[PDB]
Amino acid sequence: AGLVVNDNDLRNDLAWLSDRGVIHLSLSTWPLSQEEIARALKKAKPSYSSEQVVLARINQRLSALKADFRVTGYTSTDQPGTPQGFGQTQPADNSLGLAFNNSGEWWDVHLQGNVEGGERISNGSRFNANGAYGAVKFWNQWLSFGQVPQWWGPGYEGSLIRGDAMRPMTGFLMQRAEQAAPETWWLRWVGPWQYQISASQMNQYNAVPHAKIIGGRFTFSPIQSLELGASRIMQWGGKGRPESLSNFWDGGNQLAGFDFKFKLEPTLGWPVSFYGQMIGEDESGFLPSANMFLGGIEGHHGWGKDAVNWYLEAHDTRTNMSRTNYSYTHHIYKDGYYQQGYPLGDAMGGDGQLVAGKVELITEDNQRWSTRLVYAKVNPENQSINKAFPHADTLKGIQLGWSGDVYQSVRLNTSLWYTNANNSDSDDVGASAGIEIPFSL
Ligand SMILES: CCCCCCCCCCCC
Ligand SMILES: CCCCCCCCCCCC
Ligand SMILES: CCCCCCCCCCCC
Ligand SMILES: CCCCCCCCCCCC
Ligand SMILES: CCCCCCCCCCCC
Ligand SMILES: CCCCCCCCCCCC
Ligand SMILES: CCCCCCCCCCCC
Ligand SMILES: CCCCCCCC
Ligand SMILES: CCCCCCCC
Ligand SMILES: CCCCCCCC
Ligand SMILES: CCCCCCCC
Ligand SMILES: CCCCCCCC
Ligand SMILES: CCCCCC
Ligand SMILES: CCCCCC
Ligand SMILES: CCCCCC
Ligand SMILES: CCCCCC
Ligand SMILES: CCCCCC
Repeated sequence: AGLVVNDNDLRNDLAWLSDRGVIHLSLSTWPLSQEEIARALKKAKPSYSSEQVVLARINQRLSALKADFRVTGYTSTDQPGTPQGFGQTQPADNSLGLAFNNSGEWWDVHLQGNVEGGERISNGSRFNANGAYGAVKFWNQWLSFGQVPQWWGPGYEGSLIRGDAMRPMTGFLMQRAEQAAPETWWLRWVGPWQYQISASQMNQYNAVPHAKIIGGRFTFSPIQSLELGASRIMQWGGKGRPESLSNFWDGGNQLAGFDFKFKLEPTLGWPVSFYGQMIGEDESGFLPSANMFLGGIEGHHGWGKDAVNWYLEAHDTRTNMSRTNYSYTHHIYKDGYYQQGYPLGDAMGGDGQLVAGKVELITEDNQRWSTRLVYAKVNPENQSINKAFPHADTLKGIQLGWSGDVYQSVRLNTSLWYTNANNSDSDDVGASAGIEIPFSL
C-alpha cells in the first residue's frame, strides 16, 4: 500500500497496458498511489494472452518493490556519457541499499539506507537515507515525509520541471489515493484528476543555504484519449531570504508549464500515443514564457505472448529554442535550478537539445532486452552550475540493456554503452550492473 516511487519496469508495464486500453491510469505524476493502481486493475479488460502476462506482472512487481526487507546493489565501470531516463540516474558508481518496508490501509513506511562508492553526485557522507519516507492516509489523501523522488510529466527521458536526475530532497508531499472523477454533476466532465503538492529543502545548496522548493501539479483526463497537466514550482526561502507566510504568495524563482498525452487506441485502435511538455522560466499570468520544450511519440505492441515498448522523444532546454544562458539559471538562486550540481529538471541541464529512441522486448519469462540511441548537444555555454554535463559537448551514444531473474526472486539489471563525445569526463565505453533481492520477515 501507499506511495510507489519511480520504478522503470513498473512504469513501462503500466504504460503498455494503458496505451492499449486494457487499463486507464495516469502515469505522468509520480510517485503513484498504489490504491489507484489497484482500482484500474479491477476494471481491466484484457483480450490477448500477451495482455494477461503483463497484467499478472503488475502485482508481482509491487510485491517485489514493497517486500518486507529489500537489498539493492549497483556497480559500474563509470558514469554513462549520455543522460539517463525515468528511474535510471544513479548517484554513484557503486551503491548498496537496505530497506525495511511496511504498509497498510492507512500507512506506508519505507526505511531506506544507502552506502556509496565513487560519488558522481556530491554529498555530506557516503551514507544516506534517499528514498526513505513514512506516509499516512486520511480522507483519501496521502501525507508523506522523507526524501521521496518525483516525476512530473509524460516524458520517458526527462521532466522539464521536476525529474529524477539528482538526489531526492527532504520534505512533505501530498496526493489523492484514489483518483476517481468528481461526483458533483457539473464537474463530472473533468474526469480522473490528481494533485500533488510538495514542500522541500535543498541540500548543500551553497549560494543560498536551506533553500526551499515548493510546488504544485494538477492533471485531468476529460476523455479517455487526452490527459492534460499543469505544474508550478517556486524556489523560495533560504539564508538572507524572505521566509514569511506573506512573502510566500503567488501573485523567489518560478518554473511553470503544461503537459499532455494523447492516446490513439480509443479511436484508431493503434496502441500508440504522443505527448508533449512546455515549461517556462517566466509567467505571463496564465501562460508561461522563456519556454523549454519536450515532445515524443510512443507505441506498445504484443508479439507472441511477449511485449514490445518503444518511444521517440525530443527535448529542447534552451530558451525558445535559440537563446542560451537563461534556462535553469537564476540571479538570486545563483547555483541555478540544480541540487549538488545535478538538475532538478531534465537530466541534461539547461541549453540542451536531445533526440532519443528506445525499443524493448519483454518476454513472458520477464526477461527484458533494450536498445537506446541518443543524440545530445549539452551545456553549450560551459556553465559551472551543471556538474552533470560540465562541458559543451555533442553526444552520440548507443545503450543496450538486459533485465532478468537469476535465482528465484533475485533480479539482475545490466547495461552496456558507447558514447562518441568531444570532451566528456567519462569513458567512451562502459557497463553497469544492478541487483534486487526481496525478503520476507
Ligand atoms: C563500501 C563501498 C560501497 C559498496 C559497493 C558494493 C557494490 C556491489 C554491487 C553488486 C551488484 C552486482
Ligand atoms: C570494480 C568496479 C567495476 C564494476 C564493473 C561491473 C560491470 C559489469 C557489467 C557487464 C555487462 C556486460
Ligand atoms: C502499524 C502502524 C504503523 C504506522 C506508522 C506510520 C508513521 C509515519 C507517518 C509519517 C507521515 C508524515
Ligand atoms: C517472439 C519474438 C522474439 C524475438 C526477439 C529477438 C530480438 C531481441 C534483440 C535484443 C538485442 C538487445
Ligand atoms: C534472446 C534474444 C537474442 C539475444 C541477443 C544477444 C545480444 C547481447 C546484448 C547484451 C546487452 C547487455
Ligand atoms: C532460470 C534462471 C537463470 C538465469 C540466469 C541468467 C544469468 C545471466 C548473468 C549474465 C551476467 C553478465
Ligand atoms: C578506460 C576504458 C576501459 C573501459 C573498460 C570497461 C568496459 C567493460 C565492458 C565490457 C565487459 C566485457
Ligand atoms: C511492525 C510495524 C512497524 C512500523 C514502524 C513505524 C515507524 C514509525
Ligand atoms: C480519518 C480522520 C483522520 C484525520 C487526520 C487529520 C490529519 C491532519
Ligand atoms: C484510521 C485513520 C488513521 C488516521 C491517521 C492520521 C495521522 C496523522
Ligand atoms: C521514516 C522517516 C525518514 C526520514 C529520512 C530523512 C532524513 C534526511
Ligand atoms: C466531487 C467534487 C470534487 C471537487 C474538486 C473538483 C476538481 C476540479
Ligand atoms: C573493468 C571490469 C569489467 C568487468 C566485466 C565483467
Ligand atoms: C478534498 C480535496 C483536497 C485537495 C487538497 C489540496
Ligand atoms: C493545486 C495544484 C496547482 C497547479 C497549478 C498549475
Ligand atoms: C525477427 C526480429 C529481428 C529483430 C532484430 C533486432
Ligand atoms: C552511436 C554510434 C555511432 C557513432 C558514430 C558517429
